[PDB]
Formats: sequence, structure tokens, C-alpha cells
Amino acid sequence: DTLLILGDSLSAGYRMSASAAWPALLNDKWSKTSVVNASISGDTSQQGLARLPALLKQHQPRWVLVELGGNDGLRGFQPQQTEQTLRQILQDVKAANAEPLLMQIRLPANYGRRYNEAFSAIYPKLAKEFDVPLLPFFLDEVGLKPQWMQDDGIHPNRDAQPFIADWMAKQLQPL
Repeated sequence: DTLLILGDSLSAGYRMSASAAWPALLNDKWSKTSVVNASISGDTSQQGLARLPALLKQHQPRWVLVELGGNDGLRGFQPQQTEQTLRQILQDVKAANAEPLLMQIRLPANYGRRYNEAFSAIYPKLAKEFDVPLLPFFLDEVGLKPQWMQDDGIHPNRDAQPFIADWMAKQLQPL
């Protein structure tokens, strides 16, 4: 039984090998459930969708965690396009007889009010619409302690990955 992770940098591990990223650590903690990281750094929701048919056919997963949208805005997507692209992803996953698990995405910075509110709103909407688990953003409540950051202000470092895995383990275990 396979959990497919369809994410970006936060799941792929920015400037580190995938075997250092939290999905691989999650995998170890689990023979019971196999974990396959299909995440690629810098991914938009569009890129995720473009690969999804092939990945579903390849890994035939029972669950698919969707961690996408964070890169859409800086790539020039209006929130509507992000919404419709995620909708198609959820459709595809359901069609392939897998349970979508949708993670709420939190933006790093203020991109303005209209964009933030619109963007944030997409995920509760899609969760209700497809009646699928809406997971919170990576340790949303706690955030990430400063010592777990990389030289940029944004990406968790290699040392942070075990803690993210712990957290994800707890989120996913009832699903």
C-alpha cells in the first residue's frame, strides 16, 4: 500500500537528496505503508498535474498527499487557475481509486490582501467540495525554529527533516 507525495521544495527537500527529505524518513518509520516522493523543487500545481497521470499509472497509490500552490503566484497564476488546477488533480486522484489528502498552503510573505485571502480560501473550498482531509500546513501552529532554516529565509534544512517527519506521521496515521 502506497502513499504518493505530490509536492514541491517542502516535500522534495530543497538542495538535498530525496533520501534526506522527510518522506524518506517517514518511509523508514513505516513495511506497513510504502511512501513514494514524486515531489520536484520549484513545482507549480500545473507541473504536478502534468506528471500525475503517469505517476498514478506507475505507483498505483491508495493515498495521494497534495502539497502544491505555493509556487503558483510567483509564476504568475491567478488564484482561479490554481483552484482549477488543484480541482483537476483531486479529480484525477479520485478517478484512480486513491484518497486525496490536501494540505493547506501558507504563503511566506504578504503578496497583498486580495491575493492572500483568495489563495488561502482555495483549500477549504476544495476540501469541502471533494469531501477530503484538509491537513494543516507543515507544523503551522509551531512554525519552524530559526535554527532549522537554510541560508535563505524559507526552506527547512536537512536537520529539520526528522521533526517534519514526526509531525507528518501524526497527521497521517489516522488516514
